[PDB]
Amino acid sequence: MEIIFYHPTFNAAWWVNALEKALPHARVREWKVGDNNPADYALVWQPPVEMLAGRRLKAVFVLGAGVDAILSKLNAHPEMLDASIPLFRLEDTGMGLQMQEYAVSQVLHWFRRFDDYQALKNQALWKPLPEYTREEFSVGIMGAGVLGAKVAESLQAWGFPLRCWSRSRKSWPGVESYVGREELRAFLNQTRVLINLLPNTAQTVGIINSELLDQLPDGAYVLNLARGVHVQEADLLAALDSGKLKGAMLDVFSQEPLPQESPLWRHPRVAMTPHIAAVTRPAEAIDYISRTITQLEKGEPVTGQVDRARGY
Amino acid sequence: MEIIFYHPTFNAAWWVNALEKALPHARVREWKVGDNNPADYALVWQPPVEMLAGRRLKAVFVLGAGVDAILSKLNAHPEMLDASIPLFRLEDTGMGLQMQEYAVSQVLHWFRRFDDYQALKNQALWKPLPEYTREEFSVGIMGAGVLGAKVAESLQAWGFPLRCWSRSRKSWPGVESYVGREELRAFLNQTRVLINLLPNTAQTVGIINSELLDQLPDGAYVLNLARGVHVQEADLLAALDSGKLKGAMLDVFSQEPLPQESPLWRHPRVAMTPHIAAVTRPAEAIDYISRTITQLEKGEPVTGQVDRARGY
Ligand SMILES: NC(=O)C1=CN([C@@H]2O[C@H](COP(=O)(O)OP(=O)(O)OC[C@H]3O[C@@H](n4cnc5c(N)ncnc54)[C@H](OP(=O)(O)O)[C@@H]3O)[C@@H](O)[C@H]2O)C=CC1
Ligand SMILES: NC(=O)C1=CN([C@@H]2O[C@H](COP(=O)(O)OP(=O)(O)OC[C@H]3O[C@@H](n4cnc5c(N)ncnc54)[C@H](OP(=O)(O)O)[C@@H]3O)[C@@H](O)[C@H]2O)C=CC1
Ligand SMILES: C[N+](C)(CCO)CCCS(=O)(=O)O
Ligand SMILES: [Cl-]
Ligand SMILES: [Cl-]
Ligand SMILES: [Cl-]
Ligand SMILES: [Cl-]
Repeated sequence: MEIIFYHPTFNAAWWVNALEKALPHARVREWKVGDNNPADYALVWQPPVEMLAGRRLKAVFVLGAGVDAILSKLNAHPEMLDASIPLFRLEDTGMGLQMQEYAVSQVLHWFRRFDDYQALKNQALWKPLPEYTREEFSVGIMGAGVLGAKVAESLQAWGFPLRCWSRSRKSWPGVESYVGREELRAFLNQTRVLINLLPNTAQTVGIINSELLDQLPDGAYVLNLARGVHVQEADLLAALDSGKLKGAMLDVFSQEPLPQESPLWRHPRVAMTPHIAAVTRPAEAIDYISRTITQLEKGEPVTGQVDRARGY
Repeated sequence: MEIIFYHPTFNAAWWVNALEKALPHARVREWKVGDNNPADYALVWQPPVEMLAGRRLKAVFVLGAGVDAILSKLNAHPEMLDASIPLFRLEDTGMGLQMQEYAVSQVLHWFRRFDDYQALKNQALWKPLPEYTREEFSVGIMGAGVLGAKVAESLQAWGFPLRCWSRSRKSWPGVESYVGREELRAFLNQTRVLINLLPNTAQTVGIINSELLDQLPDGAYVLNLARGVHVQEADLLAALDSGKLKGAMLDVFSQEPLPQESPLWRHPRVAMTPHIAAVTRPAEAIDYISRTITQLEKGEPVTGQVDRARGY
């Protein structure tokens, strides 16, 4: 079997060896312009259109959790991937734990008011502050998927009330599930820390704007771990300077890297990480990919399929 | 039984009431200057020497985990607490959870390099940084006690290699136990994050000095949650500037409130909070104090006693 691989930042050599080692029957190769020789599978991330264009592939594996990049290309260039070719993505593969680290650290940080204590420090002002109660510090997670579930589970253990928002009702003990645009307002109602783990789709783009930010309590927080398009950077800045939002932390942005122009860099109550929240562990990825290929060759059940109708 | 109470900031009326209702046969009163009447028990926190000096009591209950306020004064004023008067403190009473909150948030903060990332945000600079591995990010807890154990519990759960330092051997899961000054250098050797939860005694005053810091590995971190006297502040700053230490977070200091002319305030790699890490939960304190008093009256054994021979 032939396998092509493309990724603009990963070490192709490592993945080439790793996959061949996992699939002894296979011939894996790094793809690059001019490579129009046959292939059965493709492992990708930010692939050029000429790569998949008109190719007969049994499956395409996206090397991350998000598939918006490739789905937006497939929409502006429908000749890239034929609708018969199943698409896969990485579910967890170590990103679960990394999201739990980030979320638990930062939800605790705001709850203990370390953000204020750093403010007060920079002025050189010793000033104790009243504790927040747990009942007033609810955690709302938009996107209750593979990653949202891992996060909500790490926070539940700490006694914070938890709620989640998704398109389908979830029945997790110790968590309250809000569903669809009808319940979005309710979900935002008593949510203190807004955590975003939504996939970027035509249906979620820009969902965090002035309209959404008004439905949150004053002194609320925003932890954006999904994609930059989800938030209106000018509307975020305005909700902080007004007092609707106590603080925020962002790992993704409108444009990456973020240009120095951006006022986010200069605002003091905005923490920023350069799109590094969760990355796949290559060995766990190799395990999932090789197993799914084994199972696809045998016509047996598989996981991680992208439903292109829903768009994620 | 007559009980006297004193606390500088808590609401005396509330405690008097709670205690009389936890102990129906007690006549409880707030102590104030001029009160020379007899008492059987005293509940105190940072009490003036005149309150206990000379008194015949069945017991003194210190309203916190640390007893140095009292003890530190005994050399010069043995009169304050006749050697025959048993002294008690507050073991956990909800402080365990608060320490865990603090420690998990910040250890995770430094591990995910959230400190570099804010420095980077402050230089309008987009720079992903290398990930630290769990194996190089050992956590060392000096003072393996009521609170230190709680913190070890919460951190070993994240898979950080853990170690503790105390005067007796501890047997905890996922924790390496180090004991006495003979094993201190070994304890410090590969400790990346040093968390201090020691009690203030003559043996520990000044423990975190230039020489202890040299025994740490390079790029280490200091989390001081115990007493301000435990750290030689000037040596801390030297270690931070020479690179030995990457960062520090402090809740306690030489003088509290800390003078505005102290350079800790401006060192960008020194987070600080105004002695707010953990406080007792009144109902839990009342529960303990009342039950202990009842047991003492029946000639029954009790817990929470300060070993005046060891000094904590
Ligand atoms: N470093 C970083 O910043 C990283 C970011 N990510 C981001 O995390 C996202 C989440 O990944 P993962 O948890 O694996 O994905 P999942 O697909 O398993 O979860 C997505 C969740 O979003 C919900 N959802 C999708 N659209 C809507 C909508 N229109 N309204 C309400 N809910 C919606 C889904 O609902 P339902 O359950 O009902 O179908 C689902 O619960 C990725 O798509 C990616 O953008 C991922 C990894 C790293
Ligand atoms: N808000 C704040 O910043 C607060 C700070 N604290 C501080 O936390 C401290 C600890 O509280 P808690 O855990 O209840 O106290 P414990 O007395 O239960 O723990 C102290 C630990 O230190 C060890 N120890 C004492 N002396 C030495 C020494 N010379 N060498 C090595 N180890 C030593 C003891 O060893 P061993 O087990 O062998 O006896 C014990 O494990 C308090 O004294 C207080 O100062 C407490 C509450 C709040
Ligand atoms: C000098 N006194 C009155 C100061 C009390 O702080 C000692 C009182 C003796 S007793 O009543 O406690 O047995
Ligand atoms: Cl790689
Ligand atoms: Cl992703
Ligand atoms: Cl009170
Ligand atoms: Cl204390």
